Amino acid sequence: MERNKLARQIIDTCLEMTRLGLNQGTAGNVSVRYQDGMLITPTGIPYEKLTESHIVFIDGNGKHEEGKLPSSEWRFHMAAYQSRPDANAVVHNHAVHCTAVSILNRSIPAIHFMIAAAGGNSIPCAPYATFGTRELSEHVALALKNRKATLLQHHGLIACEVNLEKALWLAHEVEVLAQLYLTTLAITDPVPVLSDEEIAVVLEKF
Amino acid sequence: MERNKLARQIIDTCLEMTRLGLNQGTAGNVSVRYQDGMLITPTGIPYEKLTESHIVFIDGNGKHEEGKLPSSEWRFHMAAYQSRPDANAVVHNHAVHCTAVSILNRSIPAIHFMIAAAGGNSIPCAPYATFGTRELSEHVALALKNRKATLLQHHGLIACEVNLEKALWLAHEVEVLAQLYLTTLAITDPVPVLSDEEIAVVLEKF
Amino acid sequence: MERNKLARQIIDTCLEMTRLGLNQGTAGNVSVRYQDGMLITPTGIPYEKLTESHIVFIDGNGKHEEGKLPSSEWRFHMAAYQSRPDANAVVHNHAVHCTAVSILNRSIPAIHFMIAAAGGNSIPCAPYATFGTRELSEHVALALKNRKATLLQHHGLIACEVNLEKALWLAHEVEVLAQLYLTTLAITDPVPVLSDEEIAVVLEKF
Amino acid sequence: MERNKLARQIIDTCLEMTRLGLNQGTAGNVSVRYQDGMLITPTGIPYEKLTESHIVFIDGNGKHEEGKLPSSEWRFHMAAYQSRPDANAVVHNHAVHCTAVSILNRSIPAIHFMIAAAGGNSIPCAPYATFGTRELSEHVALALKNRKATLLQHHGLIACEVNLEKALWLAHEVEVLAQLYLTTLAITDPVPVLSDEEIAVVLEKF
Ligand SMILES: [Zn+2]
Ligand SMILES: [Zn+2]
Ligand SMILES: [Zn+2]
Ligand SMILES: [Zn+2]
Repeated sequence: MERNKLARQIIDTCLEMTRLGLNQGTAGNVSVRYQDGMLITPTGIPYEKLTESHIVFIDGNGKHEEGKLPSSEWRFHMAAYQSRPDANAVVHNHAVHCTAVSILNRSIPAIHFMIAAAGGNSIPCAPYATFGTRELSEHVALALKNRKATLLQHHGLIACEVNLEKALWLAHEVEVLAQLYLTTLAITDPVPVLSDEEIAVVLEKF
Repeated sequence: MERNKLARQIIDTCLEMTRLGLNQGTAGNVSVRYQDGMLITPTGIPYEKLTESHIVFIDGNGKHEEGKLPSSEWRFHMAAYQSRPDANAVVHNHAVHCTAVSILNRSIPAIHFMIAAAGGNSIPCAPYATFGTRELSEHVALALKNRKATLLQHHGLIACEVNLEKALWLAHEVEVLAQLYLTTLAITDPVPVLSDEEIAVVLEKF
Repeated sequence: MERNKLARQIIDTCLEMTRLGLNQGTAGNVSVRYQDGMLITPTGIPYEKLTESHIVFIDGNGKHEEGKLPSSEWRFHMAAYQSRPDANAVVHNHAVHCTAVSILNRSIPAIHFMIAAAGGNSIPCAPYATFGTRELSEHVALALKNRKATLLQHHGLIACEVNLEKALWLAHEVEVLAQLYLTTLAITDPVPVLSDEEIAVVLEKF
Repeated sequence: MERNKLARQIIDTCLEMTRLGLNQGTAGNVSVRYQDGMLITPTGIPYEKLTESHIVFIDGNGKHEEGKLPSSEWRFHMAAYQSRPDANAVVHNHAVHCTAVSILNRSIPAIHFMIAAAGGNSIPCAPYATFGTRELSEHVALALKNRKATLLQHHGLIACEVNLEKALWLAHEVEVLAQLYLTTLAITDPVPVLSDEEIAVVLEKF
């Protein structure tokens, strides 16, 4: 539970996201809850040139470490932590299927029972606002009130969970649900869904 | 034909499924026929942290080993074994193309002659029922009466065969047929099929 | 130009086809022109368990080596060699995009100038006939009269060239053209094409 | 800033392009600004057989080194350098999504805010002209006047930037935008876009 271990895990999560096809280029950012704020990836540096010392600490007031530049999207990581006290890790990426659904501005409905992993019968899509702004942060905090993941219109995905391993797992599951949704929407609209009654049973079972 | 070899093979099949793109996250479960019951993967543990000792024995009465938690979908593995005496291995996964077809609730018709690998002129789609229930098990046992693989509505795929190698091979072939089906359904509906007469010739040749 | 080198190359081509995503399971078969007949992969054996001694010699009369079982599709390899004297290697696979186009029973028209690599302004699609039959062989020999590659209705692809390296390269290029065709056909039908006059210029330049 | 280092980087960029799924077969060509002309990949040689000595120097007059054959598409690399003085590296490939959009002859509109990486609110599509001709070069020089990347009708993509690392990164980002565009166009046409006012804010922020 010390900084160098948590930074190591952040880096490993970045690399694994790229392995899984969820992150291309420099698009993702990952953070963990730490002391009074968080540890987050820096802006600009390619994932594969990332060393432990590159990880940035931002306190609870938004002041970041001396000599480092945090991800340009750090504000919605801090909004996630303040909106969901149980969240200890946040994964953000621009995964292609999730992002295509965000362009249509649709929520993902209950086309598969694994949608319950995010907390309910849907994956919401928060309205567009310029990256890095307060307005974006507010939409995100509202979307995560009762869901562990949300799409961001014309942008990508945010997933949060109790640790990095589970946050990555959820993010990967939402990209699969997005891919299922787009593949079936091309054939039929609307796509068959499971009823609220059936999702209620699955949620209890989880 | 001893437990440690069979457990080793189960684990290798899990890893290979992930290699092939058939399994994401923690979704699949694999089993083999053993003594009076079966050996199956455990619930929860990520595939890459799986060791031989993690594999769970469930007898013919449904009693599982002390100190282990079997896959939460073990009941339809036991239903497969009871419905098909010739089956010695069962692979279950949530492969994306198969699962998208299961959302449409369609059987895969004979769009390619390799559909005969599963025993007939189609890959059926068994109706939805909550995972882990007796109701689900019954649909699966009925769908496998005359087929070696079946889709499961809003869920995924089950394939069974004489050994793990062949069961994985079949599962991969059904995911390819599913992908062929979705790709052509987006262009034309209905999709051209081979006649029953032609499938009858291919079945004899196999 | 001895047997063990050519067998080594066949095996390497099988492995590389799988690397490229052109071959799944046990579907492909590869051959090279040799002495009075050909060297071809065997039936059944998985690509990764293939050793030099597994490669099968079939003479010009169709008699195969003692103790080995040649690919079950060897007849259309022999038809390719007899129809195209310049062909020294044949690659056959069930690549997913090519096969989806073969299900629609469409030729691939000149949607990109690389279609000229196969010899003209199209990739034909030969009519369906049961695998391994004389009827299939005849369609293939007719389709390859003026083209180096052909789709096979409800089945897959055959590509031939002066050596294995070029035959694999062509097969991969046709799978890309197939993918381009399906992706654009989902959006608009018919798909824009280059005129015959423009393909004529590209053919001269190659 | 010597030739052997720059050639090494060109080769590494070729290999990485193939790693990323942007380049299949022998289709791409990469160059860097050097002395009075450029260093470019040769024609024909497969990427994996490329050694430092294979890289070709072409001066500012179009004269290439003795004993080497430059890429057959070198003219539009030289046109890019003359049209954009700030460009120091050029990546060209036939990436499948970009190329499918080029077949439709559509520009990619602002469906995601990362479109601003190429300089504006769109990725243009330059009209078709035979590869290697002066006519093609002219369309490319006009398309790159106010954009760092362009699609080429019925052909592929060109991206330019201050160094190879950034040029590859841009090329990969445009392939993602192309994939986003095709995936959403199959569902709805036209696809929702961000307004010019919103792209103007994102451009300032970058
Ligand atoms: Zn973002
Ligand atoms: Zn399941
Ligand atoms: Zn075949
Ligand atoms: Zn080109």
